Amino acid sequence: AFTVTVPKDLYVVEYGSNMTIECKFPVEKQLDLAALIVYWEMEDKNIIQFVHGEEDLKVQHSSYRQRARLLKDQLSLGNAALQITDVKLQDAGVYRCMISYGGADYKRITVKVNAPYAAALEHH
Amino acid sequence: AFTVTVPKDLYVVEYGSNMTIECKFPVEKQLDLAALIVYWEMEDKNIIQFVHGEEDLKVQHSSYRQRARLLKDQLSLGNAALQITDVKLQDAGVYRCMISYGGADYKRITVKVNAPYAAALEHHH
Amino acid sequence: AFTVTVPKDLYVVEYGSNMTIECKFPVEKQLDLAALIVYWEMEDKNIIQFVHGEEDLKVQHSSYRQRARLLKDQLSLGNAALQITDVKLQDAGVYRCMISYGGADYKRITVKVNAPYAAALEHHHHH
Amino acid sequence: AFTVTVPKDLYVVEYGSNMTIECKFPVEKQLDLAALIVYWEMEDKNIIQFVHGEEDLKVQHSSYRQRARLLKDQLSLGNAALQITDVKLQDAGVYRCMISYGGADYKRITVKVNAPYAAALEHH
Ligand SMILES: COc1cc(OCc2cccc(-c3ccccc3)c2C)cc(OC)c1CNCCNC(C)=O
Ligand SMILES: COc1cc(OCc2cccc(-c3ccccc3)c2C)cc(OC)c1CNCCNC(C)=O
Repeated sequence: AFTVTVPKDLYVVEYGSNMTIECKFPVEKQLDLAALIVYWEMEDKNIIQFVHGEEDLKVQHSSYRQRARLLKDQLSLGNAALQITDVKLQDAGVYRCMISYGGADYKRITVKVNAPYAAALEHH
Repeated sequence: AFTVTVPKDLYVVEYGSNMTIECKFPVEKQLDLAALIVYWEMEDKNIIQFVHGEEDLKVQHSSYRQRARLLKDQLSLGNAALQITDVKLQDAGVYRCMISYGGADYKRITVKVNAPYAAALEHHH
Repeated sequence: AFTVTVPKDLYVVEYGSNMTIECKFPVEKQLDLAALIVYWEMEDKNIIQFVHGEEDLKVQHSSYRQRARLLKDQLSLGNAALQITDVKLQDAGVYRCMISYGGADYKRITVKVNAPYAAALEHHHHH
Repeated sequence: AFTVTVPKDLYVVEYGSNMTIECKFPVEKQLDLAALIVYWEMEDKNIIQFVHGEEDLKVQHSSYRQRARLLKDQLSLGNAALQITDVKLQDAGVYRCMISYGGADYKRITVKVNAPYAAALEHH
């Protein structure tokens, strides 16, 4: 049936850098945006809400405003790519991509953030 | 849009008894089973996967073998009801019902388990 | 060797009741209160700091001020007993009794709180 | 009014490096050895049990075989430092320096371990 795959299970990112975490899902022919729903979260906090082809920033959690985006152009190749800028220590943890596309599945990804001491002190 | 609702997001449960935790979803006219997908999990342990009209016990966690049931009758009422038999202390925690039915959503339900000393001491290892 | 000991390391208590958690330490002759130090703590919130007979009220968490006390009567019997009145769901978790009395040791104790749905609903939404 | 004190609350150390976590206490006049118990632990695990001038390594936890040692000549200066060799990701977490010396206190130290991708991938 329908399966979301994560080739990369684990991301190790430096404080302040960028990360793009990815989930694959089968697109047989052209992509039908009307039947596609892509939800991204970490630890119950909403990051991405993609329905009928568009982002909805209504329940996007405070700490991800203007740092996170779904790369709409990857969707046609069957890649839900969540791009996050200016990574913080609070971004470490488990993420989840939930995809509904004539079928539905989700996977998790684990993010680890390395940081020097000054950033680590402020987050303590 | 498509909203999953939970009438109770907190259940309090006596050890060893049975519980049914519920998630409601919109059913327009008559349920189309072909278009319905339901996952029930707790803390990343899969309990139920329901696809194409049947229960998938594929990545089910072993502590839910023969204890966890989805009431199929209630799906046609728009009610994804998870029944868990003989509740144990390890059943305490956060549950997720994930529902795809032309649209998609999920809700969390917290289950608290009360137990007397004898059960609690055995769970203590 | 100085061995702090615990008769129950597991307590199961109902919401709203009172609990007394016991820690025992050897007292061979008469109690020398000047050499006794008792700390009671719950997941790094300090509940009692008892030094040389004086209960330190500098660092008692707001959560336990008004509800926790050390039973001074049992000290010369070799018992450092923490009493918590009107148990709340917040009280559940691992406690430590740390004792310095010519030597030093500590023990952990796990506390589980049962509560009716009504108390559980209050804590779930408003704690 | 004996008080244990730590120069720094937080350590950020690299995987595979060596770490000394420092901890201090009242010793104005010197230097009765026999009134001294030093106990180092990490999240319930015993690392260091110092009494009467020697470590007793019967309670020492298995993950600290050959890697944890107290450096005993600086206690005279009021310094009880725990040395950890070949820092592993397992070593991240909250440490406790417990000292009884005519009085008793203890202080917490948090350790965070940065590691490259290839090190993080095992575990995961
Ligand atoms: C937690 O708030 C969510 C979560 C969403 O996950 C959707 C999702 C996507 C892909 C797949 C799945 C899914 C996976 C496995 C089984 C069943 C379903 C889901 C579960 C989608 C969401 O809005 C589209 C919202 C937010 N709104 C909640 C109610 N209002 C609306 C407009 O809806
Ligand atoms: C948990 O095994 C410990 C823990 C120890 O903490 C020592 C310590 C050091 C300095 C201070 C303190 C302390 C701090 C604040 C207030 C009161 C006391 C402690 C508490 C010291 C220990 O041996 C010196 C041992 C081993 N005890 C052997 C008995 N074994 C059993 C099973 O029964």
